[PDB]
Amino acid sequence: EYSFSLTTFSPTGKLVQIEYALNRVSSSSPALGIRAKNGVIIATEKKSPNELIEENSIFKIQQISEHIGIVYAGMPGDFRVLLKRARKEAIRYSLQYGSEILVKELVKIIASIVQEFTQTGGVRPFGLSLLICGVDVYGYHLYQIDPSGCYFNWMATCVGKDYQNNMSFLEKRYNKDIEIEDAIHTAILTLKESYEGVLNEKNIEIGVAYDNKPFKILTQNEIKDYLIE
Amino acid sequence: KRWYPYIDNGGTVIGLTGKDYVILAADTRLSLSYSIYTRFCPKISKLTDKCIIGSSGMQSDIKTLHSLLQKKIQLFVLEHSHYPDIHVIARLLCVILYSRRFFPYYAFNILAGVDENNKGVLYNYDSVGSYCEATHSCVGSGSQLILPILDNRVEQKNQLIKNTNFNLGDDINFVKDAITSATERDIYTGDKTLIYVIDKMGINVNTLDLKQD
Amino acid sequence: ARRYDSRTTTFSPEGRLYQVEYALEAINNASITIGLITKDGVILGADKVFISKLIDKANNYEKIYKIDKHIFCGVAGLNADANILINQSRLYAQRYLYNYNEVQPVSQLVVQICDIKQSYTQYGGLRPYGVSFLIGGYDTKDGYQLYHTDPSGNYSGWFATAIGTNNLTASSVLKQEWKNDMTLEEGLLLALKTLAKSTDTEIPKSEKIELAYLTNKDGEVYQKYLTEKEIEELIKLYTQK
Amino acid sequence: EYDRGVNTFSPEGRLFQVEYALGAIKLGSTAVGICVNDGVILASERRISSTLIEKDSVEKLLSIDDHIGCAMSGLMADARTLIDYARVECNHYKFIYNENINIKSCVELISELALDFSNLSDSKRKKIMSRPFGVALLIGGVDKNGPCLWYTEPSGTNTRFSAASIGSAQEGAELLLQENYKKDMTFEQAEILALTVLRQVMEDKLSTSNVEICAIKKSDQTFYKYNTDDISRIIDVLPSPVY
Amino acid sequence: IYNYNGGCVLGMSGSNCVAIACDLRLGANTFTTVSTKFSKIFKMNNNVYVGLSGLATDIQTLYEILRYRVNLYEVRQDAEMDVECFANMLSSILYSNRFSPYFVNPIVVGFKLKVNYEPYLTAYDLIGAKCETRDFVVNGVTSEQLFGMCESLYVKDQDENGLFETISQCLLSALDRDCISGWGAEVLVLTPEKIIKKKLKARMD
Amino acid sequence: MYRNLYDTDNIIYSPEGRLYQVEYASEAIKQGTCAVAIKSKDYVVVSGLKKCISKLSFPQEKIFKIDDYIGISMSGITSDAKVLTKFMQNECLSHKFLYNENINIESLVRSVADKYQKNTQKSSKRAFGVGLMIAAYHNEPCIFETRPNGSYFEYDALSFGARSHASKTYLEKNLHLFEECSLEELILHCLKALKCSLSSESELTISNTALAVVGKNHPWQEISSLQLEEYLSKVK
Amino acid sequence: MDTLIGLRGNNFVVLAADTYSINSIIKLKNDDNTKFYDIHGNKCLLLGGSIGDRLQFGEFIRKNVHLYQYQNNTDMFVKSFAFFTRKNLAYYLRRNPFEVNCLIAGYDKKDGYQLYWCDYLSNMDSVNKGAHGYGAYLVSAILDKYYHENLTVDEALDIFKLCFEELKKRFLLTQINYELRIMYDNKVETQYVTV
Amino acid sequence: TTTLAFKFKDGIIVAVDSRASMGSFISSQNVEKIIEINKNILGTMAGGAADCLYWEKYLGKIIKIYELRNNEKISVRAASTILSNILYQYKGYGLCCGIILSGYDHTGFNMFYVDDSGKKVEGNLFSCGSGSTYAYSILDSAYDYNLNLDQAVELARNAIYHATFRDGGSGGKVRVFHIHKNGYDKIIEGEDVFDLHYHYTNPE
Amino acid sequence: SYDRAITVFSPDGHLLQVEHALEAVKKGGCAVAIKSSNFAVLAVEKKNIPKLQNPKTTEKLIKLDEHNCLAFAGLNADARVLVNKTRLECQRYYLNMDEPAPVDYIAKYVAKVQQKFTHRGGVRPFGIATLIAGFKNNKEICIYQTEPSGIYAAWKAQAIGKNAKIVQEFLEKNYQENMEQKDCIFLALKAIFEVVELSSKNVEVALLTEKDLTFIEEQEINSMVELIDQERT
Repeated sequence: EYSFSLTTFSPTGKLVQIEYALNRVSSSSPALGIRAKNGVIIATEKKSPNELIEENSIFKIQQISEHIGIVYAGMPGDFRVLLKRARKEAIRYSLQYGSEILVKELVKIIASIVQEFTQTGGVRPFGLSLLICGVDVYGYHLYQIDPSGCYFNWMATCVGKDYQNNMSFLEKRYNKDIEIEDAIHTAILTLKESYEGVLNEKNIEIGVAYDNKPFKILTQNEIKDYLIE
Repeated sequence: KRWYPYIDNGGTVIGLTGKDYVILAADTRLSLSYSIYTRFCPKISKLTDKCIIGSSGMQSDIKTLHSLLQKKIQLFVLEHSHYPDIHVIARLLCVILYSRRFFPYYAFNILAGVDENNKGVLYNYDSVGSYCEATHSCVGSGSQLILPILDNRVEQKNQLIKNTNFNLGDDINFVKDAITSATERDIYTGDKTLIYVIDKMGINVNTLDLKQD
Repeated sequence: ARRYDSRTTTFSPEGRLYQVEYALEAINNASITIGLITKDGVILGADKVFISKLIDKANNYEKIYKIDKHIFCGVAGLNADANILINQSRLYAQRYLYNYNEVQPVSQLVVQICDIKQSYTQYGGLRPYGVSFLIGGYDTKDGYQLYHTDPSGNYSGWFATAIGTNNLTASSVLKQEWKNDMTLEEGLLLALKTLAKSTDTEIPKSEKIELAYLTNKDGEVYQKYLTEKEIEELIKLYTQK
Repeated sequence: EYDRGVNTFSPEGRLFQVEYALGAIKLGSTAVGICVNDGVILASERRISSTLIEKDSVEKLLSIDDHIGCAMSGLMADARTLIDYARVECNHYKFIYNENINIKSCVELISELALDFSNLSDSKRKKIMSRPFGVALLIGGVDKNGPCLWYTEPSGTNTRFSAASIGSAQEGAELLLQENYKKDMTFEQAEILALTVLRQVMEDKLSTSNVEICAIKKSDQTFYKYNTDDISRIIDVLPSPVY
Repeated sequence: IYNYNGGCVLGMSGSNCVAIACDLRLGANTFTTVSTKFSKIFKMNNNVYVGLSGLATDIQTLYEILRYRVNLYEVRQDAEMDVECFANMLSSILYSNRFSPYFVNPIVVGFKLKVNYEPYLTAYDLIGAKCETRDFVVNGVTSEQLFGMCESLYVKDQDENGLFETISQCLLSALDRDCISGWGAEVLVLTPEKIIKKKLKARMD
Repeated sequence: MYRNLYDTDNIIYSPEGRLYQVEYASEAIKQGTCAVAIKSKDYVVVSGLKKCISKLSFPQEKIFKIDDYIGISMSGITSDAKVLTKFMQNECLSHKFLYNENINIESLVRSVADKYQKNTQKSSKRAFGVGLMIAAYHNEPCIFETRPNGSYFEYDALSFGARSHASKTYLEKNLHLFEECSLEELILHCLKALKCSLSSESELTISNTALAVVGKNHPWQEISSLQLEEYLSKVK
Repeated sequence: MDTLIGLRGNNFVVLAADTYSINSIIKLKNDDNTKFYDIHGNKCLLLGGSIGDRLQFGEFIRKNVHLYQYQNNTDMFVKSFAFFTRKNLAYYLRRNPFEVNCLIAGYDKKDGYQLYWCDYLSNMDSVNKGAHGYGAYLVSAILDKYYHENLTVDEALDIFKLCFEELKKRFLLTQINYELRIMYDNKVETQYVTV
Repeated sequence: TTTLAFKFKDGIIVAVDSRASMGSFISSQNVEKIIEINKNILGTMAGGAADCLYWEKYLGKIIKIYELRNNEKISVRAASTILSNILYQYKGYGLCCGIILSGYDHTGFNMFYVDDSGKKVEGNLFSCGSGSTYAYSILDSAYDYNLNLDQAVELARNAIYHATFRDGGSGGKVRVFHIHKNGYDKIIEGEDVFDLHYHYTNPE
Repeated sequence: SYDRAITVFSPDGHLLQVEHALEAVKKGGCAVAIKSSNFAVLAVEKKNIPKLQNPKTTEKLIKLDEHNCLAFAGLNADARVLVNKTRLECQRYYLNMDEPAPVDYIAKYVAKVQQKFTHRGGVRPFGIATLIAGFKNNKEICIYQTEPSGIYAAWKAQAIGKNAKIVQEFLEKNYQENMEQKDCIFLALKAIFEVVELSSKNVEVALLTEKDLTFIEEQEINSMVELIDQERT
């Protein structure tokens, strides 16, 4: 009696609860991911409400493993529970198969978990959209997990608030062959003048790949070399 | 050490029938494998006003089996507003032992009583539940010494089949003589005996004391 | 409390089911997939819905999936509820091989998967799967086949189906132009012809619709397509028909 | 059914699903059972309006055992579930206890099955019945202590009736039995009384293919459905032709 | 490992090609032979061959389990499974049944595919002990008559034609020395461009 | 102060603090027949007026038996009473099996009142709407009464919803029930409660009023149809 | 024990068995027993071993195959049927022993007449000839000496007459009666012979 | 424990003894080795005392349930397969049974034999028990399938007498039942047969 | 929901959930069967788009055993579950009783399964009405018919599906007891009064006898539909 789907259909043919979940991700902090020819770049502005929070405490770029970086946008409570199941599934694959978890095998598992909450009775859909990036033996990849459960093999996109006009930057400032260093310059511009904000400094977290190097999260002084231009 | 959970506490139960009466006699000695715990442990427990039951296995599977049978017999008297016959108690007791067929109730029991106006019936079985309507039975440590004695009075092997009359006055004295022969020969047979006679008007609790060897 | 029960497994006063017909019209607004059976093999069509130009559109597509080395389907509906059914179909495609040491016929995998769709509209009290795909393959007992499931579960065997959006105009093309016996080359242009007339266009944009074909050469090759192989098919379409 | 639930008490002090299901027991074929000191006679109707039916597969007088014979009323599909549970429990009783079951005890297990919403024990937890059984039985037999006749309802109130009537004409046949049933009656006095009450409240005639009475004698203690031979000699008696 | 259903497998690694050989004896009892066409090598992938050795009730069972898992992983990745992920999979499948073990002594012969190609030969045991060997590897009932046998007839890097003769004489000289195995031989030498299923007229004794 | 919102569940509490779902079941005991029990110095009698649904039907039983000295008489729906009368019977039987003494009457009523409490907290289960007239003799004569909610009241005289306002006043002014050592005068007082709380133009006691006595040496005896109608039902 | 001879030709499959039921090992309970579990899809299965386990497994494997042949309008392939019963023996090996030996034999329209062979455990393998029981040590040698390629039914029955007379002469429990299951040209006939 | 079965031109003739011993001591001589199931099907308990008597009565519960649900007389083949399936679940638990089910179904006079591990064998001249082999060999010289009931019940007594004479496990009173086409007749006890004597001395 | 009483009682006495499921049978493909002396010819109605769906994938006219035919009407998607649950018990009876499942037991099982769904918790009632034509324990052929309420009954001839009143009323007049083989299918194919289509590509007939089900080819069905239109004028 306590398990019945709350995300039922509608007479227009759409899950209203799923579209209601997309309004939550469309009103959160912007999260930008950009793939390149020699690495993948993921960026996300960190809205600082005050100077009391430690910038090294809260995070929007976590590590799934030594080569898969994740970036969320939306509910921060629903991200830590999805991150725990992402790392637990990255270990079960690494326990059976000695190699590293592939991005297509990881996204297809997390997509099966976020979709399960849309149909399981007694629960609400996940109010967030992820941005999974990572170095794979089949090349670089970047996926985005929609709260409905579907995933898209993206190349360069944003998922936070104002994801329509900010995405137009990548429709013109992005080629099919861009290096990693050139991607950082086009990623900062999509978060500096695409929004009014404030002078973006020490509030933007960027994750790189560095041509098959382990997943490195940029520091507050490392991004200063790119924030000056 | 493996802890064998089966021990024979001795004791014998004698059973006779007739036309309107059954006699269930039993010694009252509860003993260990070689020592004697006590000299009074009634192996015969009444169930209804016209049916009793005796047993001679271990004392653990006797107080439990008699209380388990009395619990089911006290449930049937109120769910049907009528006392059960012996013909229906034996079926209830046949399925109780099979419910614990893998860990059998080490207690050979005897069912006695009368159902109709006269109809003296008796029931004896093994340690698992093969009830059979018999006319005379003995169970216990002296099951092999008393059974040939009772097979001479009820059944016959003589040429002239004498003793056409078997009244209650003489049949009681025979069981008092048969239980005395068990004490003089078997070791586990006790001293105090409870002669239970079930006639058409109830039961009797006549006693007798045998040799305290 | 039971006041929040939407009653997804309850009948209507007209005899039909509300959640089944709601999901049935939900997949009618999704992309259109083309199904086609030729003498050489089966050919499945698709239609990549446009989101932006930042999609890869060269390595993979989210419309035609592979169940086994001889069974492939084209999802036409909610893409979220389809991945759980493709994962459930690959397991049933391998559970038959593990239990019988033989390839599973396509006529049995549809029954193994439509019962999963039917069971959601039977008990449990959950919403039905809002998807229906053109699952088709090749068996050793009856040749090439193509089946079309539904969100309720009543599947059916076909020859040419074009479910998704604008099915009325799409089925009218296959009803008159599908010959009884077509080759692989002529059949590929037929699925391309009924697809250009479905999206109210004249020729595809080459960064659109994706196809696939089986054509068992005694080994069930199952060759998919690339963005460059579609150019040769688009040229043959523009030449005569 | 509008957001009330199954277990909900009314302000007058009664269950909603019980009184809502009590109106369904007055729609099936009528029946009548009479319990006299000599035996128990049951009766019903054979509504075989559709001539294409085999008229043998449909029977409103089934059997639970050789002792107990019962009728049906209300939903005919739900009656086959209670009778199948009664045919098992009564037969399971014959294995635990060598004697036959009593009607008073057989009715209790059937009455306990119609109220499986607030139970907390076993033997019924394998399939908890959500809705109450909309079927009123007319259980009767010759177990012991003379023949009896019981009548159950979906409410669980099982009252022992000396002569009752269920079905669609359960109200139109109660006035006939309340004034014509005598205390001391034989089988022939009860067989004709079981047919005259079925003649007033009936849209058809009492031919051979219309009634299917059955009797459970007291001597042999075995039910026996009356065949086409015994049913023809009793309808030709006509002890009270009135119109 | 048991004398019941005897048999053995062996894998050799040449310069750029690898070869795997096995017998074809389905021993009913210990000293009995009821079949001479029991191939103990299976085509698990296009370039990842496996060879099972031991009891026949676990050889056919582990092959059906591996085929159920490899096909479930190849279609999920839309690419063939390599050897490193397949080799560690067998080390977990065999360990997952440590209480009720599968009486098989497998072997894994297959190109690592680094465009490049590597030998990557390895074997296991009854419980799943991984043993990476860049050179020859052997497992089975004739393990005692093949370790020292191959130690004297093995070169560092051999060509395709030389590896088959080095592995045929390595198996024929050890199968005739064992009594519960050796009713045939089927060496499967494979190069990165082609495979060869060459049979041998072994001593039918 | 509402009967449409705070009414379709056992969980919802009324704004003034009431529980309307269990109070509706408490009003179900006021729909059945009446039952009066009198406790003397050494005896306890239970009188229960049965009910006839028709002229041909037999009056259904009201007084039951639980053990050799424990007897009840329900008031309300009989289908829920069969669950409690089969639970109390199994509790007294298990006490005679696990142990050998008689079951404590206070511990038995504590176990049956907790059965009501378990069916008042969950949302799927409903409250047992039936009153239990537990009257037994263990070492001192006792009479208990349960309600749909867990409650115990070692009462001395009662009634049960049919004409309780006419029977309570008859017993509230009668304090001589204790000193009435004679059992014959006690059963007349218990039968007088049913006579003074009967509907108009109705038969007094035409052998359809169950009466049972339990006491010091008296077990749960049921008065036959040849002992009460001769003098006990003919004094008035 | 019980001899289970099975010979597979190029266009036929002949199965031979014992018609002696040995319950209470000292004596023979009944002659002309039923060991073959004929499947509706031209797949005559033949079991052997204890009578208690051959009946609990031959029935279970027949209804499980008849269910698959009825759930689908097709018939089961002999290769799929041989590996299906092999899986049930390996599955029912850890819980129940099932001391049975089966000789799977049938016909397919894509692989010709096949014949398999099993053991106490699951040891399925396609063979051209095979045997079971204690009599396998006296009949597996005759089949090898007379297995001329491209055989025929009239010559295969001559091999069995040259085989049944061998078990009657130099075997412990001399079997006299036998039951054959010729499967030539989609016509499974039961030609039980004696001596 | 010696049991019999005949399946003559008339119905099946079942005959048993009445001895029940425990090692080297006789418990009772009045055991009922014939346990009926229905009006036509009657079983034959053997081997264990109550290890099979419970299932013979348990079969009566399953058959009587099916006898009413389908309102048709069950067959002996169905009564045998049901008893053989419920006995196979207790294979390695410690049972010891031998049961010969016989009756009259819709298709002739069927007869079966169920063992402990469900070895359901159909035949015409079954027997089981301790002294089975002795009685099994007497019937091979006189079972002709065309013998009238007069000389048929004598063969059942002559076979059991020779089985209770050589064996010590069996003995006691001899019972012989005759399954009719609509029920079954009975014969109760002989207890002492002199088929080869003149009261001279002891035979050898 | 989950363990919730879906099939509840209406305020008047009827079952509103079963009444809706019974109404779903009205919007389904019709079917009709007819019993004879020692055989039983079935007849189902189908409708499919031309030049597509050639074998029809055997929607109706399902086999349960070697001599147990079944034809349903109503929710075609639910027949995949009801038949599989029936065919499983058809083999379980052959495994426990070692006898082929009679039609008396199979029909009592389908009515038991359908009644279990209108009484359990959290389940939707089977909106499917069937008819089982098989063999009894002896050589007797009886045609049953199970409605979604759970009640079954034998029939000499019955018709279910879309508007099962007019087709059943026509069968109540010209039904003879021992009809001939070629004459009984003449009456079965005379039931096209419901579906207004005289094409042979809509009705599928069968013939069950000698414990083997034989279908009917399109050649003999064309000559049989040739006499239906001529009999009208």
